[PDB]
Formats: sequence, C-alpha cells, structure tokens
Amino acid sequence: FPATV
Amino acid sequence: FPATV
Amino acid sequence: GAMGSMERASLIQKAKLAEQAERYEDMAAFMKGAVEKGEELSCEERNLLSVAYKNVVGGQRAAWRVLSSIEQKSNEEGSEEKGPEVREYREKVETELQGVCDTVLGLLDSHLIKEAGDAESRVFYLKMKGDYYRYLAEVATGDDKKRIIDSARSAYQEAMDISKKEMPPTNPIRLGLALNFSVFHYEIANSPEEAISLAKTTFDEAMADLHTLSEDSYKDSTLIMQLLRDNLTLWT
Amino acid sequence: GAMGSMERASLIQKAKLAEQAERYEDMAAFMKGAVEKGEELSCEERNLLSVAYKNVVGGQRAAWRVLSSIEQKSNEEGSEEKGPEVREYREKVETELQGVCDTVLGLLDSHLIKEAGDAESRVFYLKMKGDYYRYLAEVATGDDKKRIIDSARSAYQEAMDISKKEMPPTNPIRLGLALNFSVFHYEIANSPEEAISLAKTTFDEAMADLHTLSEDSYKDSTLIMQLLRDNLTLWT
Ligand SMILES: *CC(=O)NCC1CCN(C(=O)C2(Nc3ccccc3)CCC2)CC1
Ligand SMILES: *CC(=O)NCC1CCN(C(=O)C2(Nc3ccccc3)CCC2)CC1
Ligand SMILES: [Mg+2]
Ligand SMILES: [Mg+2]
Repeated sequence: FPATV
Repeated sequence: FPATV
Repeated sequence: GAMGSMERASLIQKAKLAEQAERYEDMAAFMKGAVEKGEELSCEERNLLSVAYKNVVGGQRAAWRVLSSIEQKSNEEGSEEKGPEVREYREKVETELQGVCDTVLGLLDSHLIKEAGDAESRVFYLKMKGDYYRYLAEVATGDDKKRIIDSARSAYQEAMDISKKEMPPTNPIRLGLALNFSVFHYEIANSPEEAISLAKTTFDEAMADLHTLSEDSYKDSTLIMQLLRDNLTLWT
Repeated sequence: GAMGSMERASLIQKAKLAEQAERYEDMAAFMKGAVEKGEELSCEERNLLSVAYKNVVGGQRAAWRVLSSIEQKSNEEGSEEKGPEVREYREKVETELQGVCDTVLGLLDSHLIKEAGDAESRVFYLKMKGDYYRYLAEVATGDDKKRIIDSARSAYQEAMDISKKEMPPTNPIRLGLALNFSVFHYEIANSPEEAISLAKTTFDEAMADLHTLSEDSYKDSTLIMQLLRDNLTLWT
C-alpha cells in the first residue's frame, strides 16, 4: 500500500 | 516482562 | 456526548496519555470531545486529532482488506460454499469504518472547516476531508460511489488551490496533501499518470526550496519528500 | 447477549476470521457468544477463546503499565502537580481490564469448569482461572488483594494437581500451566525461589520425556520449554 500521512 | 502463555 | 462533562484541557491531556499508551480509540474519543467544545484547535491539537483517527481507521482499513480478500477468494470457481459469514463480518467491519469516517467528516463540517481562516488550518482540515471521503470511496459500491469520489476530489482540490497560493512548496502540510491527493489519483480515480505527475512536480518544487530552510525544517520536509519518492518508486 | 441470535458454528467461523484480521475484541465477543450457547468446547475452540482474551487483556495490561509508570513519576519529589487526569485515565483503563477479567472468570464459573471432566479441558480452564485472577492481582490494592492472590493460587494449584496425575510432563497444557504458575510465584506471590524451582523442575522432567514424542509433539513441547529457559535466564 502506498504511503499517506 | 516474563513469558506466559 | 460522554465527554461533555470533562474540561477541554483535561481531554487534551488524556489524549496525549492515550497516545503514549497506544490507546487510539480512547485518543480519538478524547479529541472528539475536545473538538465538540467549540473552540478552534491549535496546531498541536490538530496533530492529536489526526493521529488518533488515522490509527483507528487505519486498523479498520487493514481488517477490511483482509476480509475482502477472503471474500473474493470464496467467490472464485472451485471455492466450496461457506455461507454468509464472511460477507456479514466484512459488512460489520465496513459499517464500523464508515461510522468513524462519518464522525470525522461531521467534526470537519460542524464546525472546524468554516471557522478555519488561516491557510495552514484550512488546508489541514480540507486534506482530512479528502482523506476520509477517500476511505469511504475505498469501500463504496453503490449509487453514491461517484459522488463520494467527487467529494474527496473537491476537498483535495480546494486544499491544493489554497496551499499553492499561501504556503511554500516545502511546507509539510502542503507536501502531505500532495502525497495523499496523488494516492487518491492512483488508487481511487484510476489516474496513475496524474498521480505520478503530481508526486514528481511536488518533489521537485520542494527540492528547489530546501535551501531556505533551517535544519529542523529541512528534516520535516525531507521526511515527506522521501514518501513521495517511495511512491514514485512503487509506481514507475 | 448480542450474539444470542447467531449460530454457534457461525460464531466460531467469525472468531477465526477475526483472528486473521487481528480484530481481537471482536474475536473475544464471538467466542463469548459461542461459550454462552452452553455446549462444551473442543480443543480448537478452547484455543480460540484463550487467544482472543489473551490479546485483549494483554493490550489492556500494557496500557495500564504505561499509565501506572507515568502516575508513579508524577508522585515523586520535584514533579509539578498536573491534577487528577493521570489517575483518572489509569483508573479508566484499570476498570476496563477488570471488566474483561470478570467476564472471562464468569464464563469459567458458568459453566465451563464444572462441565469439564477430561483432564486436558479441566486443566486448561483452571489455568485460565489462575491467569485472570493473576491479572486482577496485578492491579489490586484494596481489602481483597490477598483473597484475589489466593484465588489465583488455588486455581493454579488445582490445575497442577490434576496435570501431575493425568498428563505426561511434556504435555503443552501442563508445561504452560507450570510456566504461568512460576510467573505467578515470581511476580505476584513474592516467591522467586518457588518460581525458579518450579521452572527448573518442569523443564528437567519434560526433557527426560522428549524421547517418547513424535517430531510434531517435540516441536510443541520444546517451544514452551524454551519459554521456561528464557524466564530462568531472566531470573538467575
Ligand atoms: C500547524 C499545523 O496545523 N500543523 C499540523 C502538523 C503538521 C506537521 N505534521 C506532520 O508533518 C506529519 N503529519 C502530517 C503531515 C502533513 C499533513 C498532515 C499530517 C507527518 C509526520 C507527522 C503533523 C501535523
Ligand atoms: C486439547 C486442548 O485443550 N488444547 C488447547 C491448546 C493446547 C496447545 N496450545 C499451545 O501450545 C499454546 N497455548 C497454550 C499452551 C499451554 C496452555 C495454554 C495455552 C502455546 C502456543 C499456543 C494452544 C491451546
Ligand atoms: Mg498540475
Ligand atoms: Mg514441588
């Protein structure tokens, strides 16, 4: 899963 | 902390 | 609600304790209480709010994906019928997730966004609105799925417009918004080229502005820049 | 309760799904529902019950220890007064922990233990009873603390007596009971020498019986033996 903040 | 199961 | 009798400052104190104890559901309930006092949030308090709900919904999303995968496997050719339980339990987790999202969107609509006049606060809240509509979109399958997707897009776009006008390209809020909107493009809107373009342009504009920063600001900005690079690496 | 309308088999199915999703609170609620159907539990079902509640209470214990440490630091000389919030929140977590323990002890008393006639089942349940009284003891400070400690001791001792008569020294239930009763001695009863003696004697009696075992049984028994060794290493 791609990075999110 | 010591091991317990 | 249940937190109506507790002082604002005590709620914030307890949220910090809950974070140290990794009690994110409690943290979120304390922060909801604090928001419902009706006063604007400081930067530190906005961080507490976001961390709490990120961790709660993150756990729900991870569980939903496990269950959805089992459900998908059960509907392949040759899978022996096991009854309604996998769907029911996925639905249960999905309904709980949707409830958390509705709670966060509710706090933003009543009345965090309308009272936020400074660019950092307004962008932060509009980014959150995008994020929680994006989580709704991840599980949506009905007549409203397109409107949910467009609600996320609209929130992210408003935030992008403000961030570009009012904040430097290294601002962590601006960077985080771009990171997340890029993921929206890739994962939700079926627009991988938009996702890639956004991440690349954001990275490169930040890179060009690092020279202006102190060591502490440089650390903050480069952490998120690395997340942009990590996604680009995954996608290219 | 809320699970009264769900089939026993569906509850067990869902407990397994919850475990895969790392949704231990749900797992525990499903297993409570299954126990409340009133039928005895199989070995697999006893494992599900134990895993669920172990993970729920484990998380509560870890949080309680974080909070208790902050509370202790706040009561040292030179600590600036921060009001009642740390105590209140520790109390909140403590009350939730106690509730979980009371729920497990309730299932064991009504009516898992009385219906368990086979040594493996009766020892397993009496070990659980010891364990959940031990968690109550960890947070106890009142008129009943000695009785809580003695309730754990009595449960563990009954289980030990049965296990020694009815099960081989390599039996994983016997080994696990001894591991936990040894920790009780060390941590709760202020009896480190008893703790050490128990762990050592258990290890050595198991070692002498390994020759009887298949490869799969050997794996099961030696895993717990290593936990005994790990504790002995910590304590000596
Ligand atoms: C003034 C204000 O509203 N600050 C919020 C604060 C900004 C820094 N920050 C972060 O960098 C991290 N989280 C995050 C970044 C960007 C957008 C939203 C959240 C990234 C590690 C924490 C915390 C929030
Ligand atoms: C027949 C029966 O009641 N079996 C229960 C089952 C025994 C094996 N087991 C374990 O070895 C582990 N947990 C545990 C061991 C001893 C006592 C209680 C629990 C140790 C890793 C799982 C699971 C339960
Ligand atoms: Mg553009
Ligand atoms: Mg002895």
